[PDB]
Amino acid sequence: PIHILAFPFPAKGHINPLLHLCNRLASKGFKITLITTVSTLKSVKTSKANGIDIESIPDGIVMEMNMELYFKQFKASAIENTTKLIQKLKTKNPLPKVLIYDSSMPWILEVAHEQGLLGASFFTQPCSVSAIYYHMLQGTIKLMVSLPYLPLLEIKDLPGVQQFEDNSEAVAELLADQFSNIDDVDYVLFNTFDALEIEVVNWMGSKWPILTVGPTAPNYLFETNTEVCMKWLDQREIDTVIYVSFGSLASLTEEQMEQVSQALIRSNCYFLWVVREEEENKLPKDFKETTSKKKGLVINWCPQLDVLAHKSVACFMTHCGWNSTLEALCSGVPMICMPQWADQTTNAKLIEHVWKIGVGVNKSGIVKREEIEDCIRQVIESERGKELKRNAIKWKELAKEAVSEGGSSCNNIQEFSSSLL
Ligand SMILES: C[C@]12CC[C@H](O)C[C@@]1(O)CC[C@H]1[C@@H]2CC[C@]2(C)[C@@H](C3=CC(=O)OC3)CC[C@]12O
Ligand SMILES: O=c1ccn([C@@H]2O[C@H](COP(=O)(O)OP(=O)(O)O)[C@@H](O)[C@H]2O)c(=O)[nH]1
Repeated sequence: PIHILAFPFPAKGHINPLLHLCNRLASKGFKITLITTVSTLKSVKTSKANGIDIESIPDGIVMEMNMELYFKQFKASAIENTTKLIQKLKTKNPLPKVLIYDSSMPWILEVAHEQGLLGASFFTQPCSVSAIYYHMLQGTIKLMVSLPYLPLLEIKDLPGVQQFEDNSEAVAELLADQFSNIDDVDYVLFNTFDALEIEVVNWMGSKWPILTVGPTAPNYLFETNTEVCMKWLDQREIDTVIYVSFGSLASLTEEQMEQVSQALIRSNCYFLWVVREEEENKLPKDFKETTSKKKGLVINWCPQLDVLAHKSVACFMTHCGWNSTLEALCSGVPMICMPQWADQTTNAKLIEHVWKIGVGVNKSGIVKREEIEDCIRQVIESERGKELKRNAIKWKELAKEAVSEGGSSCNNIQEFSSSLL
């Protein structure tokens, strides 16, 4: 077999779409080794089914306390320790042939090439948002805005780096650095499909031979509480459930959590709300145990792909991370957009104004219950919500074609697989 190594940035929004690509490639007969940090592996609860090997490297460092310092420490430790790991893997058959690494770690290309491997950069954000990082690197823009093949943007629609305060400068450099060595990359992979963003993919394809391979999602390494979640959803009728999740990193204040809580209660809809276990203690005092009980399931993590695929889910209140955006679109699920920072602001603009499968909430800097309640009504009940559902069903059909035989993403994964020879 041809042996592929995969190195995500250590966060679930980066591990998961690479994991899904790895599962596809394992299906085609490739051997996969996934490289994770010690800290990621502590959270890994199921892996036997994948048949992929998992190797761990030290964390190398928490990162938000000083982004400029700890990202550089993580980079140096990752260079050193993936070099050591590759050296050990070169004592075993089949020898590794290619390293697919997260696009935010472009210096890993140098480790791939120094070890005799091909290097594939795996972008976990769409071409439209990645275009912004390239223009930042060219100096065309810095942290109304007109960029080629993107809709007119307000300042609020640009990737939100200002929210990171002191880390703002370091975060901006990191995002731009994703393109610093793109001419030397052996394979440029994007987790998107052409029909989603035809013009910016075409523009990008005139500069480098990019491979759009998305959605990579078709399944989980972490605890998803699958049985409880799917049994609860199986008790719900079609189009009755609001799925609420702010992803794996974003943290809402107690003041914001209460507005969300009251909005979901006052809405009188059924809701499944992922509140991560370290965020639980900010919910109103009796919410999880009694108040949420008549209409809601409050759970620390869920099988988001299966939840979004469930016919009972009427819409998705989301922070607009790209995986959650792409998953809802491929599932035909319209959204309520509550972006927090980074690319989420840009994603929310694309959801609402380009793909037209969601609405956005207006802050007052706290989003109020009645605003969230208005958005629920717009989606669940209003005629606007029916058009958003019809647009989402159209995108699902195009994503379906993309990953099926003859589709753009299936062909690109086939071209990549065949290039490995
Ligand atoms: C800064 C912050 C904020 C949430 C936490 O509380 C504290 C964090 O340091 C955790 C790290 C995270 C996040 C912010 C997003 C990042 C830039 C993210 C991305 C890399 C990329 O290519 O695409 C986005 C991973 C690294 C990141 O800086
Ligand atoms: O209860 C949950 C919530 C999220 N996810 C997954 O976690 C990832 C979140 O990625 P995203 O890009 O949306 O935002 P981030 O967590 O990076 O901020 C996605 O794979 C979701 O499907 C999940 O499996 N269960």
